[PDB]
Amino acid sequence: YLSKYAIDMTEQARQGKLDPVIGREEEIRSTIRVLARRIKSNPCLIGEPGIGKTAIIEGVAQRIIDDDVPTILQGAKLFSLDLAALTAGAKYKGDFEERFKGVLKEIEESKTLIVLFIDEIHMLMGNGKDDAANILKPALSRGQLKVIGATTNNEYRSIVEKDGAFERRFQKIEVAEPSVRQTVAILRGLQPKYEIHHGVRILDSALVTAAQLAKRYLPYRRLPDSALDLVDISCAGVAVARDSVDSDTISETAARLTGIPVKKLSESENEKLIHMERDLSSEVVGQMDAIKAVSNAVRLSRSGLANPRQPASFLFLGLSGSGKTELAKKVAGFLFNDEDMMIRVDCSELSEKYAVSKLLGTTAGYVGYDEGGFLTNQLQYKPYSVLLFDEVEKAHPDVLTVMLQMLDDGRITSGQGKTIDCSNCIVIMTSALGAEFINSQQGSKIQESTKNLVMGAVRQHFRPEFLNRISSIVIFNKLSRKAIHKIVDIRLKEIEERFEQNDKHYKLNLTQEAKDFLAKYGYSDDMGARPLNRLIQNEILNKLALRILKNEIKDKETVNVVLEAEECLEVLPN
Amino acid sequence: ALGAEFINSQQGSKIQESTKNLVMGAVRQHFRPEFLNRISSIVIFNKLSRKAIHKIVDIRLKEIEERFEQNDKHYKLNLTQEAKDFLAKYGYSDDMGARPLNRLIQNEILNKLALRILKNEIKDKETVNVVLEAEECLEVLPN
Amino acid sequence: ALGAEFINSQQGSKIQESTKNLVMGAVRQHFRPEFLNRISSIVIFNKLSRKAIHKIVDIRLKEIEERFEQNDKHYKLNLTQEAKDFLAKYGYSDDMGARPLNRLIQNEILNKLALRILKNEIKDKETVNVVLEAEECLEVLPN
Ligand SMILES: Nc1ncnc2c1ncn2[C@@H]1O[C@H](COP(=O)(O)OP(=O)(O)OP(O)(O)=S)[C@@H](O)[C@H]1O
Ligand SMILES: Nc1ncnc2c1ncn2[C@@H]1O[C@H](COP(=O)(O)OP(=O)(O)OP(O)(O)=S)[C@@H](O)[C@H]1O
Repeated sequence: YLSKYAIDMTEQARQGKLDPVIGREEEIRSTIRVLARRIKSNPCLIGEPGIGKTAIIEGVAQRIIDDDVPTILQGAKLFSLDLAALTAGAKYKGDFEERFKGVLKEIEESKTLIVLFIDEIHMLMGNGKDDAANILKPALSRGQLKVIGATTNNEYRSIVEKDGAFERRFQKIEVAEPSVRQTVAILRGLQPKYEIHHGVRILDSALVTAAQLAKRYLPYRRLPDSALDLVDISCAGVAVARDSVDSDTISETAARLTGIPVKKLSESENEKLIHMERDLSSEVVGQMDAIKAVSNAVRLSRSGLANPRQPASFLFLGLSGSGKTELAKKVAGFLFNDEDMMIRVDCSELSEKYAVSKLLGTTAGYVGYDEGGFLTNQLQYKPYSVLLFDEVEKAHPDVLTVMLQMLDDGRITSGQGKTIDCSNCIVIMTSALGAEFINSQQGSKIQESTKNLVMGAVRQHFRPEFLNRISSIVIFNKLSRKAIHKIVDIRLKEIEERFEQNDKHYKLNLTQEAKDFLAKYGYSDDMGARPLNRLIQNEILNKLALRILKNEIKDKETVNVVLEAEECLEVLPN
Repeated sequence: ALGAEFINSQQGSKIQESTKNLVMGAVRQHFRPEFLNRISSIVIFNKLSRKAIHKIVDIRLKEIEERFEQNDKHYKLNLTQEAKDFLAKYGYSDDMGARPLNRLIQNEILNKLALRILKNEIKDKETVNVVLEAEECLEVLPN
Repeated sequence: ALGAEFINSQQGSKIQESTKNLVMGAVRQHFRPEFLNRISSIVIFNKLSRKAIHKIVDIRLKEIEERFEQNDKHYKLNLTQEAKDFLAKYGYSDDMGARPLNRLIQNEILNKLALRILKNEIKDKETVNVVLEAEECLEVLPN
């Protein structure tokens, strides 16, 4: 067997239709340290899939065919003849190894000094630890020549990396995530031929952009692949458009994944974090301090002093006035524009300081399921979520402490091991029980004595590391009387859009006197604070239904109409 | 080699005591007792040594001496202690066998020959000049 | 033979009805009684001490080469007592014993021999004589 599943290349390097992309040369030089390397003749290279681990090996050939490098190994076999020949040898069983053995003689004793390479070590050895690919490999490898595979790390690879045939054999030397600046030098070097065969012409600055931005925000698809897409994405519009710019190639992409790039293309970071801050003021008023308290490590977030792995967040004081938990996540969204952030864990099951039920729960060693599948998964999902807490934590101090780990420091104690990060994750434990002392309010604001003390009563309540680090504060005077009121127009403008504003432009009117009557009643002293939404909607939504029933009128309206006496009964006519 | 991993753990290049019997243990696998009576004996391929092989390797040229050049022109082969040692500690195997370096040994030969067929002064008596990827070497010839 | 033959006894060929019993269940564990009832006879193997193996010697001495085409080398060997013992030293491996042991006892003694053939002084004659690592005894008798 000769050329069939093989990658005949060095020629395609020697004739050179290959397009050089020159990455990190070191591990190659490291790899070059193979040529006569013996004891363990080779390392490996472990990336995630998309990184050109072999494009390296391709670039290696560029390091090779171009010669003027060590000719200690000079004559060449680089070519990977596996493919699927594993099962794809013939019409029946047993020839897989033949399929390589049919390779063996047409690969017989080496004139050409160059070891070749097959893909993964798990493309190597077929399934792994199977006869496929001549499971035992001194005799050729210590023998005519060698080969190389490569993959991503641990488990499947680790198993055969412990002993098997690699007991004597290769290490792994792993290029990084494609780094910062070169990536345009990459990209711009990618430019000329790739961009020359892509379309039109081009200029720098945009090239910088998604580079940053794929690097940004884009752990999945971190690789230029998207730019490489953006590349084709680029010509996509215009070359078409010309058949009959601004990084706005990136825009619709950044529209695609973000939902608008004006979300992604957007407040840059830091001033704009502060602009974010003032836009969160724009969001919700109430204690500016609360805002400002929340504003604190905003700047410290992502900027770092000791680590970004610092958790930066604004420890919550459990209560719900307006933005409260909600906007706290909304801002947390309004950080990343992503509302979704993190869920809540019911701490009910968490009652003790231990259970099989924990945010980790199981270790994944033995039968069961993952408890707290969130950060199990939520990071598998997503970086930089909100968090989840309770005014009485019924949670296990275990994890709380195991998160006091992640609490004080940044990296969290991954139960299964893999603090994939704490980078942008900045969130604040939400607890307070002092409601009856929280009940201490007069006027629009509270002077602090109580707020020291139940604080104190809590300050020592659950032990200090909790209450030790992580400054910022959350304060509740609630709404005094009106100020919340503006929420209505929100509440209003929560309406029309949700489906289509088109449905009803009718936009009505709120007759503050009602909104008073609405609010004054409608939401408790304590809270009672949701329903008027859930409510006033209705009797109105009746008219909605109603005026949608027999249907004489269509307009954009202003309602502003109202009369136990507890009901003056708003309504609205045609 | 079913037993050889007993000396994988470096054990008894000279076996004594019960190792052979522990060695004889894995025997029973492939074996059967009818097979027993009809079996003469049991004999190793040993672990050798440079103490052995450092001389053995020598033979390997006296081995290969007249291969290519039949009667044409012989050589001299000054080596001394480096060009005694070098290529042995270069290419021997403590795991594969006598196998590996042989083919290697073939290599450096013809390379110098490649040199010397590139050259052809180097008429009959030939000595060897060797000094210190891996395996830093020199291994040259005057001419 | 599967059973408390495992213990055998530690006593002697009598062992005991115990083991003899121990087997019966150990028989009747898995097996089929009327089929077991198909057994005509209860037979067993015992502990043979010296005298047996002592004789097994006496047996083997002649015993092997006997049939051989030309024993015309007229092989008497010897004992006194001594010669019996040297293997009877090792004479019985509790596990394996003679048939394995003799197999080499066969060999080694036999191994000793084409020597005297090669020792090219005695040709057609025999006696054995020996004296005693602890090895030497081992045949080799001059003309
Ligand atoms: N300068 C460079 N040096 C080395 N490789 C590069 C360079 N620029 C781009 N590449 C890689 O070249 C690859 C060509 O496509 P493929 O290698 O098939 O995809 P790949 O997944 O990157 O390769 P793997 O999986 O890492 S071996 C791209 O995926 C890039 O990751
Ligand atoms: N402007 C606002 N005024 C009052 N409540 C608001 C406002 N914006 C959001 N919310 C509330 O944000 C809540 C989510 O955060 P939480 O702090 O858990 O509230 P809560 O603890 O359920 O008690 P509430 O919200 O005061 S009834 C929702 O229940 C909404 O009532």
